[PDB]
Amino acid sequence: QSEKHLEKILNVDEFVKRIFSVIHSNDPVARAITLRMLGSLASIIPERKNAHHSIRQSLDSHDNVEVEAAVFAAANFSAQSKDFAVG
Amino acid sequence: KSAALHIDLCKATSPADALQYLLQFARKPVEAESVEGVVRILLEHYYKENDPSVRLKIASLLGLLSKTAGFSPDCIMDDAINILQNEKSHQVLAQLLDTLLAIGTKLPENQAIQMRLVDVACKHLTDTSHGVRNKCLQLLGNLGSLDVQKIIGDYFSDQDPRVRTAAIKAMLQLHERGLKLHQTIYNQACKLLSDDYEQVRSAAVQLIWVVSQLYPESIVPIPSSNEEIRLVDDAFGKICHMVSDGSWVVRVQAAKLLGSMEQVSSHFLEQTLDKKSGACGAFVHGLEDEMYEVRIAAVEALCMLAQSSPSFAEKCLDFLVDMFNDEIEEVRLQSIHTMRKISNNITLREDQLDTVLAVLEDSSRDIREALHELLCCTNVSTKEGIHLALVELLKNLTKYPTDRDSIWKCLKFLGSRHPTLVLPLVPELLSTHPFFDTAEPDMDDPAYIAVLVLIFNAAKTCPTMPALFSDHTFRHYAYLRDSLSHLVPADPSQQFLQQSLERVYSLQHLDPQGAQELLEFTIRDLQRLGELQSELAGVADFSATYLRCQLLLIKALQEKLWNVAAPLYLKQSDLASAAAKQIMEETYKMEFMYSGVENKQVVIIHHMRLQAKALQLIVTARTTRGLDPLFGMCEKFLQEVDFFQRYFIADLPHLQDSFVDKLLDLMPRLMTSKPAEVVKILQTMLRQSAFLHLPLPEQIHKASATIIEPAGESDNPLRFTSGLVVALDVDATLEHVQDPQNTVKVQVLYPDGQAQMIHPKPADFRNPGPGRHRLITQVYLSHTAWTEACQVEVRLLLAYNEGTIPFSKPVKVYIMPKPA
Repeated sequence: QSEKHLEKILNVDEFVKRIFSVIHSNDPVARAITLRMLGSLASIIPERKNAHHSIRQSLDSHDNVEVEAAVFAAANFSAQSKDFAVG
Repeated sequence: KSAALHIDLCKATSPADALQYLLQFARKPVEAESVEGVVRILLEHYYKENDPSVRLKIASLLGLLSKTAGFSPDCIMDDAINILQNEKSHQVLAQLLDTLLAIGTKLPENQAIQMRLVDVACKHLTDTSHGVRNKCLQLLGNLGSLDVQKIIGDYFSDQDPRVRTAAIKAMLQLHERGLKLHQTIYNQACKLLSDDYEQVRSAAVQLIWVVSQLYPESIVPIPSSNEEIRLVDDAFGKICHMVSDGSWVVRVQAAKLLGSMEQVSSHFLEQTLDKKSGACGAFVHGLEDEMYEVRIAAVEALCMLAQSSPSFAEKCLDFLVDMFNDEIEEVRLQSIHTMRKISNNITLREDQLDTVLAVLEDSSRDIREALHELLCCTNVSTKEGIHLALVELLKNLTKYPTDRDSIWKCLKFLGSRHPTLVLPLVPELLSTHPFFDTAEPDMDDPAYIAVLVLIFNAAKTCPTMPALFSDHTFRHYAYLRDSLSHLVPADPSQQFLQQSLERVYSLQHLDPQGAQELLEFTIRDLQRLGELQSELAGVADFSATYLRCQLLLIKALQEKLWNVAAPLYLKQSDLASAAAKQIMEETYKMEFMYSGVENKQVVIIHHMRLQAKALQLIVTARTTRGLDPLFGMCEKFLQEVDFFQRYFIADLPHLQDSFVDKLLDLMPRLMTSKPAEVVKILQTMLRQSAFLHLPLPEQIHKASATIIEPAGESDNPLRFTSGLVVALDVDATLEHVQDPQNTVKVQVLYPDGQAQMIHPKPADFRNPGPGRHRLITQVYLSHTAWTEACQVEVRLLLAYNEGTIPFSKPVKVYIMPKPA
């Protein structure tokens, strides 16, 4: 709901890092929610390579909610980044 | 005005003011037939004047006029040698020989006149003055008989050192022009190498190097021994002795010439780096000289000789290691670079390696980068040395995190070229416990990527043990392959652009609404194509600006003001007046911000400019009630059309049914027509004008400019005292600018009406690549006191031969002039 306001935070690195820290959770639901965060934040973190790697790794997971969230994040990041799109 | 010269020289005064008049005349160019006339007049006036300074000025002016471009000097040589026949002043004779040398240099093909001139030089070489002998030797060197070598070798032993230098440089010029020299030259230059003068010694060592390069395998005897030495080895010994000269430029010359003697035997090469005949210790003496230029030249001599001789590089190695710590930064840069160059196959042992790794800790980024490429190109055994190199690189990364890309390149090259040595080191680098499940290391931590780049490049060429990786190391391998793939190892658009352009061209018979719709569609498609295909972006927005010009013309020609009378016309709802100005701006933008334009595009650009000028003429004629201003700019427009037909008369038969040729059909009527009827026929003839075609350039790009150093995103004001100056640094990334030296201008716009325009100097238009330019100026800002820090507007501009257009993104900088 606040996608137009998150382009004006400018402490992007630590904010994205503390969200991204719970991509390593063993909970697939938490991983899915973080993938949806990354896809929601894809306008302000294009070419962010660990996010791309997390989406690519989560696309091969065995949990359906995590794979669906990875598809959503891939759809968002492919729109905002061509280096994500080519691979 | 040759007769004016004759009258002024022979009529005012003889002694002194004639010299002033000749001096005044010498500063203007003369046409070739007038060159012949003034040469005849000055040579006639040569015999009249007995003053030697006037005759010297005459000889100098003859030499200057002989160097004019379009004048063939073959008809004036005989009078020149005639006035040399009876000339007694030595300075005038030397200037006359300079003139004759200019004559000979301007006519290289004529062998007979060259033989005549070298005969004159051989006649005048016995002159008592050193200047005449110097000029005659220069004449022999420049022309020769390619007898001359024997004469110049005789003049190697002249008493004046300047004549000796002239003779050596003359015979060097003879060799450079193509003539092959003898061998007695070597003995004469060897005798002359011990001269008491600096210039003689430098010229002699150059001649020694040349004659060594000509006959390297020749065998000469030792003067004091029965043994025989090769010529290149003996000359190498002589130049090595000249390395220890008392003049530093002679030492630099000796080192530089010593670098080019690649045919020297190996024995003298090991001799020249020893510390215990005359070649012993030459490079050791040169590497510790007080002048850093000599040390640099000895470094390049070492580089060339070690590239020639592989056995020499091992002896070069420790001296380069010792001279890494040198007091001059350029010297140690050169030493590191040449060490990288000669590190082809030799291995580094422990002390040289950790001396390199110790000087890795230096604060200068330049020698750190150079030493990084040396570590890229180095070969090393004893894998604990590789571990030491990794530890030193990692602590350099900790101490200097900016060099992470270079350090990753170093570790890529170290892993890729030392694969078997890294292999036992892997459990020590990756913290792999034998049984414990190790925690996953933090990715994006530059030390850990640096370890992985070393490991993965070692694993590429050795598939013997890639199973030492854990699971998270394989995941990180996938991550680095996705992210750092350049380090870790394992025309529909053109057709559419042509199709859209021909769709525009082939549908030029529609209603105005349909034409506007088609132009809008194609402009949108060309803009999006420019946003998609990067290499076609320039041609896409070029054609888009052309179609925007045509769309503006069509929309202006279909206005409501044509349906009302002239008194009922009202400009407060006007649209065509802005349209003509917009077409003018777009035509200038089209002509000057595009690199690949040619005449075949400039003619259509100027045709659209003419159409815009005609439209503006009719628009202004709508709102004018007086007859004479309308007649005035109607005559001005017809003058512009006449200038266009005069300039572009070559490609007039390509513009069928256009604005300009249909103007040319009615032109005799147009001069004799009343200007209101001219305006009416122009208004009725723009609507009937056929749309032209753009010949597409093969390579065309937009001139792009962005500034990054003002960085208009910080709200902190830039404070300074009112009435004083504040400096602002800019960094412009100029892309595809044809002549940025004389077109790119910096505009600063203060919050008031002041719009100061700054012309950057050509000295700081850096060119780091083809089509890429960098602009680094320190622009200067000043104003009186402000009650609040307002702004200032910094903008790059493009200037053309009459106006300027915006070029870069507008950038705002905060400025706070505080009171004193």
